[PDB]
Amino acid sequence: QVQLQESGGGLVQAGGSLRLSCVVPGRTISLYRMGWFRQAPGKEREFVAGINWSGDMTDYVDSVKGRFTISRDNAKNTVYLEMNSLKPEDTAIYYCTADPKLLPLADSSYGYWGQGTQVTVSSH
Repeated sequence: QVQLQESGGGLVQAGGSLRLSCVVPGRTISLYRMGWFRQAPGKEREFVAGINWSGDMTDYVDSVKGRFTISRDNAKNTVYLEMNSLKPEDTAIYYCTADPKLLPLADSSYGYWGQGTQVTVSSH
């Protein structure tokens, strides 16, 4: 019954923007951490951004600092990932994640995983 509904991915030219969205139906107070991980073929899965339940603490992988912003709207049970200045190395499957544990947002101990959304940054 814990569903992470992902949207917002697709194909985008380098320098362009996207907004990923992760909607969790129901009562999400127990999920203190929510975030995004990404994995491209042949590379290891990687933390991208995370946020706490109150929406006032965040963290990011260094390669996206200054380009991505994660935010949380509990009134709509949604976490958003605004992705600006996209680069080809941002190409990957992006996964919404959630976890109850009161650990650092970047600690890769997340127990709930979305099915993933493809993001492709073209340089043609």
